[PDB]
Amino acid sequence: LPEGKIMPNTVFVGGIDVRMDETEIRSFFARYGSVKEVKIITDRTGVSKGYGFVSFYNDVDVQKIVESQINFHGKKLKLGPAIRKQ
RNA sequence: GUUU
Ligand SMILES: [Zn+2]
Repeated sequence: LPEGKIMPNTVFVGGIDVRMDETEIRSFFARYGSVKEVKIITDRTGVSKGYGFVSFYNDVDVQKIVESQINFHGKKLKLGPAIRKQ
């Protein structure tokens, strides 16, 4: 516990600041593959929750990607395997 | 700080 399924070829990205949009994240992660979707999680009024997910069409090594130290806006993004809690 |  907690029960969760690890989502293949998807990376959790947290520490997403308000000036970082989906397109900027896609442009960075394109170094790893053909990005299928970047989704920043927002509440129903479009307030970002400050985290999102990047998924790929190609198989990627999520463990290697999450070692990356990515710093756009002065803080390291917080990366992890993507889990859907069940 | 893990998507419904
Ligand atoms: Zn930027």
